[PDB]
Amino acid sequence: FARPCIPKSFGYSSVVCVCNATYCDSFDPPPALGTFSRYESTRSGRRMELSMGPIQANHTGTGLLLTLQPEQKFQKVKGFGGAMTDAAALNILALSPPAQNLLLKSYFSEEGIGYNIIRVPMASCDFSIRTYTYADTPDDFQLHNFSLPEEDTKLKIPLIHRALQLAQRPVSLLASPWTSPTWLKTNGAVNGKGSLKGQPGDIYHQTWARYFVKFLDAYAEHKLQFWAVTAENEPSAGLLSGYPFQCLGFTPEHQRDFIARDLGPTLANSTHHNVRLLMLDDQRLLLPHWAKVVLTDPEAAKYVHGIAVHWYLDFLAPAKATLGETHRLFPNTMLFASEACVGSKFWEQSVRLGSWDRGMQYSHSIITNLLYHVVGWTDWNLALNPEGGPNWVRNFVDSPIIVDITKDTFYKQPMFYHLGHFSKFIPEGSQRVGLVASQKNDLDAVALMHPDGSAVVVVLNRSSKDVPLTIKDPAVGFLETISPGYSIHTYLWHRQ
Ligand SMILES: *[C@@H]1O[C@H](CO)[C@@H](O[C@@H]2O[C@H](CO)[C@@H](O[C@@H]3O[C@H](CO)[C@@H](O)[C@H](O)[C@@H]3O)[C@H](O)[C@H]2NC(C)=O)[C@H](O[C@@H]2O[C@@H](C)[C@@H](O)[C@@H](O)[C@@H]2O)[C@H]1NC(C)=O
Ligand SMILES: CCCCCCCC/N=C1/SC[C@@H]2[C@@H](O)[C@H](O)[C@@H](O)[C@H](O)N12
Ligand SMILES: [K+]
Repeated sequence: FARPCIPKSFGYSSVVCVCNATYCDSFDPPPALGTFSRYESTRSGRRMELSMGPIQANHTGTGLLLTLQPEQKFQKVKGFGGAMTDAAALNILALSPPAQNLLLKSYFSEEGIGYNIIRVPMASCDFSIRTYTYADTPDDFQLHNFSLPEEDTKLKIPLIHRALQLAQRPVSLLASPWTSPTWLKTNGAVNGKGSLKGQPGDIYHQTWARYFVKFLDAYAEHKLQFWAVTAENEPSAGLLSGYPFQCLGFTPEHQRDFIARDLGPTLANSTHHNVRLLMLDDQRLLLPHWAKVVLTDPEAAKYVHGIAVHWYLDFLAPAKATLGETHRLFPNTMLFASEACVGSKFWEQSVRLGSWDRGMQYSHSIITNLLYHVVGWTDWNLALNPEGGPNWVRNFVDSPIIVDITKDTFYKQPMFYHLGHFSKFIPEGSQRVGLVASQKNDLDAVALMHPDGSAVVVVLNRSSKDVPLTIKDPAVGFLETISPGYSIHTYLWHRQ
């Protein structure tokens, strides 16, 4: 059953949708040839609302025309999701159980927005309320005392199981570490400037690499398998003197030799050889330099399935020079966006309930990434409190869902819908295809083909001006529509 959004304003540019123990917005059950479906969200308050129109055989005029080039084939989509941090888990479980179910449904269900990716930190990050690794007992090179604590066994793992039961789509898990045990590090601390002791290939590096296998073991004992792991979350962090929360620094040469000598072989000789390894997990300005240092060494290249990027310094990194150039040089190594949130700059408010601007940053990043070959996009924390935490160093940020414990209430923000416009309608295996514009325009738009050959187009209007437009699909026809200011649309049609 479709239930509209209950809107509530907090004085920002748009509303949130209010959900509680007994009510949350949702969709009806799921067109017909020669018609299209349109989903629309607007700053004014529409939330993924469904309409239909006809596909017309002819068209005339000089308005903006967008033309699919379905024979121009690019990358296949892996998918979309968010991260189950310690904070996300504590926030979700702070709700009554029926409200928890509706929050999980909103993300993971086909009646929600159909996430198919969850990122899971290996032990503690800044979005944790205590500092721990899985092997804190000093000098345990054999990892006999490797253990998952309750943050995993009572919080994260049972929530991930419930997300899997809700999903119809297969859901892929991605793991990333922030720090190693402090006794493997040069500075003997979870934060600050410091890297693994010694050099790739030695006892410290072989132990760190075994720690990934032990992690995959412990999770598999709890019946969870991984699609992929990253070699390190933001390895450049640990090069930065005073870095305030968990990290572990690698130069690109250091990452190359660690993956070639320790991490690659250790994974390939385990029962977990099918888990993919992703490198970088860092700002895209490190591209294409890091891809060059690592992937021109055939011993590291043979283990690296892809490159993960974070969005935070995007303003210093035009997409063509980083993503584009990387795909040109290394087209067989997939690009994947592994982490993004807004609110993290020192001078921004962490949480702005109902910010349409923040919603637009999500979809503009997602469309730009798809336009430059990226196969998937993962948000950061799945839910936060109204402060943007908790977070042991107060590195508060915003989230698509904000949980208010004392009201047994949660708020879906514009970000939630800007993401849904893609995750709901672009299943795994969808393939990005060509789309060209007849004149300069202010729209961001991308076109993909579903596995069954039907079409999906996302149109984001970041300007205040209504742009009437047409979408041309060769040998099915023409969709006449309009892209209102501050809107996002998703169009779907069978080519059948
Ligand atoms: C969880 O959230 C849901 C949906 O928002 C709450 O349900 C609803 O409560 C509204 C206000 O309390 C209801 O509204 C009114 O009706 C009359 C006219 O018929 C108006 O004059 C009036 O000003 C309101 O608009 C609304 O009908 C109802 N919405 C739906 C679709 O169910 C729910 O609230 C709780 O249960 C309901 C049935 C009432 O008894 C409420 O008092 C009560 O808060 C929310 N649950 C909680 C704990 O807040
Ligand atoms: C010194 C350069 C500072 C620019 C911002 C650094 C990039 C990270 N910003 C944020 S904002 C919030 C997230 C962190 O919570 C996450 O742990 C990190 O992976 C990531 O650092 N992050
Ligand atoms: K902030």
